[PDB]
Amino acid sequence: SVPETQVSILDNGLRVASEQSSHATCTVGVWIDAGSRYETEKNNGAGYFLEHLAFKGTKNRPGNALEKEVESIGAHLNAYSTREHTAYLIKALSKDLPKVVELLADIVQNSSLEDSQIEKERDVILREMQENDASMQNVVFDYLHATAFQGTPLAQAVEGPSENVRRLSRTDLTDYLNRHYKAPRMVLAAAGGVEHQQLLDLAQKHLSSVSRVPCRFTGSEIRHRDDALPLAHVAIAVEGPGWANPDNVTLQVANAIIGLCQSFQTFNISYSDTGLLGAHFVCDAMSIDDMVFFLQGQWMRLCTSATESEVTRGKNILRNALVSHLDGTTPVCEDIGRSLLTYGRRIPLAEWESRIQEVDAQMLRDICSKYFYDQCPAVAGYGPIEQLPDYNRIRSGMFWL
Amino acid sequence: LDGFRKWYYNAAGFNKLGLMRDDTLHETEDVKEAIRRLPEDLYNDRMFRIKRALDLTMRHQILPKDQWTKYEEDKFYLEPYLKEVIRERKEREEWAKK
Amino acid sequence: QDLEFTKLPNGLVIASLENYAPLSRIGLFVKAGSRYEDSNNLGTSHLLRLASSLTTKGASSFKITRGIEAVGGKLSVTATRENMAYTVEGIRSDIEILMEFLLNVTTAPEFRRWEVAALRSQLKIDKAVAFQNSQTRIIENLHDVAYKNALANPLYCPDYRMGKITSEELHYFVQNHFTSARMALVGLGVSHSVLKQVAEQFLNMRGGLGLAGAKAKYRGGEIREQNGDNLVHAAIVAESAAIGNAEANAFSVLQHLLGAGPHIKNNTTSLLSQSGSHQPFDVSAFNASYSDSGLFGIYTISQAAAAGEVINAAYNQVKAVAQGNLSSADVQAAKNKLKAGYLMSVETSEGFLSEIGSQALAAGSYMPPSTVLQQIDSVADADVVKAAKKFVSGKKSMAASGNLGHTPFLDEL
Amino acid sequence: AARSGPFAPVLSATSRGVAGAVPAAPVLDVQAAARPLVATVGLNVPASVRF
Repeated sequence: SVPETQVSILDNGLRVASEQSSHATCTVGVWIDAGSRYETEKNNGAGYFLEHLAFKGTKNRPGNALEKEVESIGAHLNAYSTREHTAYLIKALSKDLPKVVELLADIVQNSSLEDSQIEKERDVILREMQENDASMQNVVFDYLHATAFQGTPLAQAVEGPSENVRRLSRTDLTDYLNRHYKAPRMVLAAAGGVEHQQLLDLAQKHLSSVSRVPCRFTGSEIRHRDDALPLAHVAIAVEGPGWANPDNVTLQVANAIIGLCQSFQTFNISYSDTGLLGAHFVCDAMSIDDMVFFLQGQWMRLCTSATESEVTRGKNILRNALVSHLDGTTPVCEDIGRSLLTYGRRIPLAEWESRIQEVDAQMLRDICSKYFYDQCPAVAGYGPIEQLPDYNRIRSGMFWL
Repeated sequence: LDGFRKWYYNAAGFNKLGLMRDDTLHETEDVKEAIRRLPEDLYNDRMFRIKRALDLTMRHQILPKDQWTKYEEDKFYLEPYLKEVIRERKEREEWAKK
Repeated sequence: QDLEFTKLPNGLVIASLENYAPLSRIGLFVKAGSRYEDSNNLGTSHLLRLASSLTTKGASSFKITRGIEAVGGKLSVTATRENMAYTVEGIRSDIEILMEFLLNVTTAPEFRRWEVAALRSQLKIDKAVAFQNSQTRIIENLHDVAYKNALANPLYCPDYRMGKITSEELHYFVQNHFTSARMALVGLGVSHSVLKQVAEQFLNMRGGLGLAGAKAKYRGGEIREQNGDNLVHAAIVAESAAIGNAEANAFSVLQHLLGAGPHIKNNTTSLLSQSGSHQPFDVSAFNASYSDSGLFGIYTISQAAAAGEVINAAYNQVKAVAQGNLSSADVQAAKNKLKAGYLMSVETSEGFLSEIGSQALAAGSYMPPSTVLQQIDSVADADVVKAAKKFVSGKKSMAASGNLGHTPFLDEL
Repeated sequence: AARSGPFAPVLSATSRGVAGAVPAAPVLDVQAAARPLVATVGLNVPASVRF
């Protein structure tokens, strides 16, 4: 009974997708298939710095008058960038649907990058990075990406190295903007109280101008020993299958089974036919090795012996979590934008439920043995990590005798 | 049966050391969980009774007959707390079984 | 259809909405916040909030955890100074045992002494995690200096009270505040009938009105705590309207005129924010209204050095609003921001369940989102100005933290 | 001195320098403002501050 996500396509290739619902406020966003994976180490912070510059004024709406408009209807304006996708989204009321779309049009095209602003946003970005190091789990996941995807564009961070940040100019940005903002790589996603025909007419009216035009898992480890920190963060991952491979669903159930360290989180990060599947835990130094041992046993267990009931637990757990319908509009659309960018279609919740209920214990331990057993992991540690075991002990813990 | 149980209580001989019945239980995992859940005063009386019994066994003495533990008087204090430990223990076991 | 609200003869409110959602949520709302304690049982509501997974009369702890995780459902406790809400959510095929677990937790706890003795360390850990950020500590300090008895009680347990909260205090608090006349059971995605039928198995034990809480008294005062944070988190508030009074709305329109946090992921987004500016600093308007009293004021984060005049600048801006220096387009934009914030707050399922819940306990009635919209519209420009003068005149209460060498006092402010 | 009366050792502190005892007098994984606090905790979901 969940309403279907209807997708149309303009000549530009900008797929305009929408999923109407009763809620009177909507989350209209633009997703773009452009991240740090498409950068070539000479423009490693171009997407991040453009994400900073995108709300500082356009040609038609110069400066803060633009954001005055998004204050005037009381709407909320957000943007984010990952290694593969960039999103500019607005939460607003339903009746303010046209102007919001027009605002989004300016943000993707006709944007203006002021040289004055460029220096101010450089100091913002530089400073944030200079303090970003504070967030350990971000440092550990960046280290894990770097040591797992050495020599590839997937190792480099979204923010880029301070070097590039300082060394960036309007023209470079202009390039990234004019290169990675093509209309066939763009989805206009709407969730909530929107009509699809009105949204399609608004996309035809504005946004109809947008121009129309592998990775290797290096199993290895990076350890940043700094003994003055109170807690240690350790992430261990193996290679993931990718977006389009259905056993992801089964792997998600495996994560739902795992769900000794103060904090233990499992992740299945997916990129275009690659990814990182693993666990991140933050612990006191004198516990670290025991955690690792614990964690490896669980994984090995699933690969070795997994019952029927726990599987059911994961199935159900995932089900409720996977549930996103009417979770929130922002989430809803976020899902429409990512589904049109990655799968090329919006997978409905009934298909997700079918793929969940076809998962049993035998295929779960088969897929877990395919992806976890006797695999070389990527290890990233930060903090008092002397008792964190080196690569032979972790690699030997990746199988059982 | 009641009189024969009193005779067996006298023949067991832990009342001559001033002990209760629940003091004589072997401390397994469930018994230690039941002991940990005791209130402070009952735990302190149990530890003093055990220490006094150990001292009397050291000197190879027993208490005077007026100070022994009357069968009727003995209180099964740990019992209530113990049943729970066993109940909880079994419940958990069953869950795993299934 | 829309929500249904039968009032049972023992006082329990039942509200239901069947929207055929795949995941259904069921919450239960009690007027048992931290304002109902006194100086003898401080921090009891924090341990009660953290004691939701303890062996209940009906269900052993193992089951109350393994049974909720077996179906993948979620049980959470949210607490304000007035209200507590225990919420479960899950698939429609498992909400029968979810209501069994939730109503057992609400109605028949056991509060075993070894369980609460194990829980007090978790109480300390939860308080440390909560006070890891400066806003939480400065709002708790602001309430403590602003009120005398009722709303001055902290949401988190004091340091001396750890190790001292007993099972008898929890039992007394539950027996005196978890009664049917202070409870509303609200269900999205369920039939009203079952809620009515799950309101008989439980919620029938305590039919009293509970031990009502003392009236909160304002005290004023300014507390400053040097903590080192380069940023002087300073909150300056005064007494404002209660939730119900019409003036309330006027104060909500006043915070959305002054600035209620940024709407973009950061400038000229507030009369306050606009009022010169050559430094990194955050300034917003704070409003917290409870059923007998409210606090309205300004909240500033700034560099210690500029902490003074920035606060002064923010204060001066409110004085301009107290002098009638405002435009009708600004008030219309504030009304649009407030109504969009309300609609986006109720657009999610758990926010919708909380809203219905709050309305139930507060007024026993459901106010359709539409109704509100026209009432917010009722607030008019002069009304906003009025609330301002209330703040500009009423005795202020100030909570400050950081390097307070250049942070002003109330007699200087 | 004269002013001390019986409050001297309170308005004064004296380190021994060179000539009951102290009764034995943690770390957790780690802006906006003014939204009244509402603390939340859950059986499964970790607790959080909604400042």
